[PDB]
Amino acid sequence: DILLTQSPVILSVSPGERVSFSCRASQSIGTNIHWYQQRTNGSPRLLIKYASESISGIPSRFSGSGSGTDFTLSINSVESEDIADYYCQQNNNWPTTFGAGTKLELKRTVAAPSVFIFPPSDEQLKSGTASVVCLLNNFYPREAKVQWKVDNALQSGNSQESVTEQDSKDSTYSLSSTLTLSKADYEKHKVYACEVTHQGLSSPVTKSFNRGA
Amino acid sequence: QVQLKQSGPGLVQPSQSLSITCTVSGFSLTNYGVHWVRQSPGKGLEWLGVIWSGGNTDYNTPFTSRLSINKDNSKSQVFFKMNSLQSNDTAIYYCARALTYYDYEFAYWGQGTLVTVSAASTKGPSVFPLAPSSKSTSGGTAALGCLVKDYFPEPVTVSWNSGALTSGVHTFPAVLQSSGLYSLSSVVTVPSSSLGTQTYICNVNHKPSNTKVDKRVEPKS
Repeated sequence: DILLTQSPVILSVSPGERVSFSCRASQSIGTNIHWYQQRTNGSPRLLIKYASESISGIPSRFSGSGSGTDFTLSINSVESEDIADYYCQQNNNWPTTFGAGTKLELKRTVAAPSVFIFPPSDEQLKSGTASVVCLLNNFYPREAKVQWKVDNALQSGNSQESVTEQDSKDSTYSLSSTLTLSKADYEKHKVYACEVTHQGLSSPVTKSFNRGA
Repeated sequence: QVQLKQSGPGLVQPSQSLSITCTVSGFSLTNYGVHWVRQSPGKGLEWLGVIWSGGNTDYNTPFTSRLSINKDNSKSQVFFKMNSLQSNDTAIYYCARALTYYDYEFAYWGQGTLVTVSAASTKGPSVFPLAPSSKSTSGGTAALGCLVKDYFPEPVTVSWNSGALTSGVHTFPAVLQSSGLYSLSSVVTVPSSSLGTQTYICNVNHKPSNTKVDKRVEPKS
């Protein structure tokens, strides 16, 4: 197999800038390279074939160049719809092989999360477990921290979180954190609080509720 | 329009086999080969093999002894079958067609089939509401959602109001709980002024367990 090495692993770029993706082959492959875009939860989309040849329906701002072992995909004037993973493929040598992908991140102004806390539903409580959900919505940059406090005691070992991929429409991230307790333990305490830190916040934001109020 | 459409995701046990069907339209299987490619976090995209116009097959070296591709030209269907599966075969499997009958320039792709290889058993999710509150409504916008808890394997699909509500929806990546079951949440932000009259239903589909659940998400007095 020909190894294709894509760099860098992530490319963070400002709207309207020209961006270039690197694909390097372990041996010369002539111009036998193809490029794909893959948006979140979508299928690959052919952008460029044979290093530089255009594809029907792909914007002119996409172009490719290079030969031998050194290849580049370029986007002129990057925009939000370009947020995606980008892959190269060679087929000079059987079997055809693919690079491991470069992720495109689009920079935007700092946006603090909007924070929301959700008590467990009465229906779930019927079943013996209590999930408390904290939502951090539409923030940038991606780094954010959630601290759970129950009756003002910092919790550890009972929460899990998930972060979305960058939103192609507004360039933000969102994050969900779930605190899981037994119903019995949930009912032994009063104040449930999600405390959030983020670059866009000069002090932590806390969203809380009193059980049963 | 060229289209390729794949069968649904599912769970297979280690040492057993997977079968995927790719139904094509807009071209004849007698004139184009159909390729199979898989994608996993950690092995990237991997080409598996191809069935050509005339029925010849090529299988990539790792798979020559456990892969079989055949087809039904008359019904425009290609059948991918792989044997002796192990954990590292968990992946999204795609069918694809090239621009040219003989080439590998993959212009057309199926939507992918998530196959999970594990000894565990299938379990459908429980769906609970994430109700919008009053003390939580921020400048004419409210957040609400659904918690989709304790299912296996991936994936679940979530829509809102049967696809009529898409703006402001965030369906989060699933987390694997220590129990071995997945959980995820789906949220949407909507006008606070709408909460009284507009209904919000999350539609959760878990094909491996043939589970379909609709959950109405309501304010509380």
